[PDB]
Amino acid sequence: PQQLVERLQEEKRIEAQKRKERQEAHLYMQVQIVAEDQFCGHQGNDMYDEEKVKYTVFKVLKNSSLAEFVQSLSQTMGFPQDQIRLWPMQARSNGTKRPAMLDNEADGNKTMIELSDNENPWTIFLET
Repeated sequence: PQQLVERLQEEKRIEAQKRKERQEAHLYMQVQIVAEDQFCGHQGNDMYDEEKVKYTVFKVLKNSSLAEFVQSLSQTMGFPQDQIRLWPMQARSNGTKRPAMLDNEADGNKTMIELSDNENPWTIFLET
């Protein structure tokens, strides 16, 4: 129950400085996104697959909510925003493979800087 609010505080504490509410600027944090058709459509083609296109870099406000990123990603790929699960990159090789989604509760309400750890372009996989 309490894990959702606990984790959210541990991250969001930076907001007194980094959530500095302003216009679009260098706060345009880049995020590397890739989708995959294999787990749904079965189009395993080598053409212009809008599924398996190059790392789609969305440059958006780190100081603003992940909610704006979700709705943007929803329209561009056609994924339901309620079902947009973000999966962060790890040391994903022989020795370590820990794939998990972000908490859709916390990580659709607070800022995306808390999740990135102030890096750009932040590599991520999209899930429905």
